[PDB]
Amino acid sequence: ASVQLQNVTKAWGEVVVSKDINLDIHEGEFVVFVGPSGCGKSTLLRMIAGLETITSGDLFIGEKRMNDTPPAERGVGMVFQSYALYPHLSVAENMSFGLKLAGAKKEVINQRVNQVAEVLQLAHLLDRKPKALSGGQRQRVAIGRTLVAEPSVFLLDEPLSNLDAALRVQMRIEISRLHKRLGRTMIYVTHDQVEAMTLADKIVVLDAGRVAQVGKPLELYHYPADRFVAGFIGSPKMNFLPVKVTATAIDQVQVELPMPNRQQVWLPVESRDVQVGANMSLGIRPEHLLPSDIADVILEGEVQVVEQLGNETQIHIQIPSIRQNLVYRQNDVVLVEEGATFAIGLPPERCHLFREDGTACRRLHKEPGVASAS
Amino acid sequence: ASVQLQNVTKAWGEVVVSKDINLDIHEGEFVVFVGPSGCGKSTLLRMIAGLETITSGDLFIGEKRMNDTPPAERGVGMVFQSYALYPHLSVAENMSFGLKLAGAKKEVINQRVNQVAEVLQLAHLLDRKPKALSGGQRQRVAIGRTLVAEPSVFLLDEPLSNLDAALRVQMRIEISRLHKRLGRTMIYVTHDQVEAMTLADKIVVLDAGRVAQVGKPLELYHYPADRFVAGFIGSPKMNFLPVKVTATAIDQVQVELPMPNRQQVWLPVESRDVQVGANMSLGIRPEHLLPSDIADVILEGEVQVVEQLGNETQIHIQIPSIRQNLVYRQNDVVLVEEGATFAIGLPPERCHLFREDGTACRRLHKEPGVAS
Ligand SMILES: Nc1ncnc2c1ncn2[C@@H]1O[C@H](COP(=O)(O)OP(=O)(O)O)[C@@H](O)[C@H]1O
Ligand SMILES: Nc1ncnc2c1ncn2[C@@H]1O[C@H](COP(=O)(O)OP(=O)(O)O)[C@@H](O)[C@H]1O
Ligand SMILES: [Mg+2]
Ligand SMILES: [Mg+2]
Repeated sequence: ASVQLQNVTKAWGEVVVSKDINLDIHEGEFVVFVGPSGCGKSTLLRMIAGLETITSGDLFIGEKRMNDTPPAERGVGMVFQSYALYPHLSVAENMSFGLKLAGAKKEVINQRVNQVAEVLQLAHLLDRKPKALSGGQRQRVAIGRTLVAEPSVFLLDEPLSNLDAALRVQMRIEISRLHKRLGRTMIYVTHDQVEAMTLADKIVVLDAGRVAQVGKPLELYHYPADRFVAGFIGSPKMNFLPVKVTATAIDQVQVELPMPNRQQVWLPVESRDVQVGANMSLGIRPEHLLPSDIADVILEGEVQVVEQLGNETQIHIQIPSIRQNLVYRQNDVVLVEEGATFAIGLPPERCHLFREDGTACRRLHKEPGVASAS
Repeated sequence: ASVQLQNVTKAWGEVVVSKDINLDIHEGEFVVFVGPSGCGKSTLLRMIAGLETITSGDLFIGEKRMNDTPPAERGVGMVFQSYALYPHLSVAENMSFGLKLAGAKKEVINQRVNQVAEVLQLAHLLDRKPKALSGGQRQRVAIGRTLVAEPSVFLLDEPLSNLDAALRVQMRIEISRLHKRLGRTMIYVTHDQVEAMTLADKIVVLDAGRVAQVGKPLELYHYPADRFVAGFIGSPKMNFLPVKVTATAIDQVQVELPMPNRQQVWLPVESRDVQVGANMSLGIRPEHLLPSDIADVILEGEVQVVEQLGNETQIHIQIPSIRQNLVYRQNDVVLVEEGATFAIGLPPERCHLFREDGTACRRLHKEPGVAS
């Protein structure tokens, strides 16, 4: 139902957990806050819910400033970690609970419970106390509540945390579908980049309380704004090679690889604030390294680890030119033994470049799936 | 240090949490017990550790029957999501909860601790306290303490459960390396098939207390013994199409697709206990469906969902021929909009076939990475 944060800031004493954050969440939008451990995801949700105060800035749900408004009068529903049910209430009861304080026709009440039930996989245990173990089921009960009561805005704090990988996976699809049906605004929080990529219309990456970047999944993936975002989004982390810039041009930067071979390569990157001799970080995703049959900039090394996963093979390589190890991903099964000498290709159009301050030199290579000029 | 379970069974009253389980774990082997929620993973570890009794069958650690043996005299060390150290802190000081309290000399406690230091990536922090945050390394010292214990076998129950996805990922690599250095026996337990695939030399899949199957990751992946294993191993679940067998032969079975087109396809599968007219389940992994440029058995439908993940694209399709939706995985970015009509190819050599009882008709197509 439209949520806006304007220069919102949170301070506990003299520390700042949330620094001047500006976010514009539109109606029906599914937004995900992503970031490491204590980057401040929960604090944000809490400030939006009113379970925490906004030391500065304005919060705006719908069209009204909610800063000073009781949590129950904001039009938000929330679910988190390992939510606790009302022990005396049954699953069905612990599910129609919130939709009840909101006053609702039993027809609706039941309609929703049963719907949400046969989705979160619970219809068979509506009649039963929260001592339905499994915790993974109680958590599902916790979520259903918020789902059955359809708050104008959903605030879910790591809802899938207590589930098995298999369940966690099905739940995502379920939450996605759920979002397609009812088109309400939802702010979701995880520490798992995959959930983000999978659920969001818009992702907001948090780093130590600051907003590192905001944008569509593919935007964050093809064009991370800085090293932090670049190493946070991407199942197996992006590779980073320390390089030295040896030349610049318009819409093009040349750097030399740490290889005692010091091969120089031109990268179709921004070239803005970048001077010759500067030390930078070259970034290349494991999926984007090439088989090697494709010459032009080759890296050869010793296999340290080989992960056969059936659908793909992840190979860890030790490139003589400074340890690092380089992680490579090739599709399907690849037969290589540890200790073997493996080579791969470095594709310029696919590289990222970060200045010492960690900021990125905007990539000029057009990537599919992202609105681009031309 | 070699662990063997022979017809081990556990019963709580009249229920059976562990049913006649037979496992042969070799020296230095890294074994993972995988299964859903309460499939019985913890009970198994506990029986091996001696924190639970074996209602029947024999347990054998090394060469001796441990059934009736106190937990502390079995040569096992057990770790479970609960890393704790000492308030007096200090890496070197820690890692010796046992060594110091029992003399063991002052030259020995140093060699063990120093042998799990740089020999674990922790020598440059041996004299460092957990006051230097280090979260993932503080996991390595907790482990290190268990290690310096020199246990014959190593137990671990969902150790990565309390970590962020990012940490969870690095920890796996760490635990793998750790296993490469010291080559002790380790029995690991998860509910996450990915951790299994990534860590194990041998995986044992548990279903409601029974052992659904034992084998190398690729064995379980290319050749699941039954529908359960087939739908448990594989990031996005394997597709299942209800089919009707229309003909058999030696090392070959023909079935007809539920398509009102009822296209018939021969599958290089076992063909053992399988009669014409029988209803079966055709299994095909999302990664194994083909682009379509490759004709021969094509399925066309309406896109329901499209997941752009940067490294790959997962497309959910509605095939007219009976709902089901079919999940497809193509590498890199694929530009398709929901509602679009997309087609894919069905590769026979890659299909699985399950009898009504859920058992699999052994695939005959040779797959890479699996002996035989
Ligand atoms: N009431 C509080 N008082 C002091 N510090 C707090 C409080 N609540 C959270 N913090 C701190 O702010 C950070 C962010 O916590 P949140 O719990 O916001 O993090 P995340 O959801 O990203 O893990 C943590 O480092 C935490 O110690
Ligand atoms: N002390 C106990 N008393 C009765 N049943 C138990 C006990 N411990 C475990 N169980 C049963 O065994 C099953 C498996 O639990 P474990 O705790 O073995 O499972 P997992 O680690 O796979 O979640 C549960 O479904 C539960 O019913
Ligand atoms: Mg939190
Ligand atoms: Mg357990």
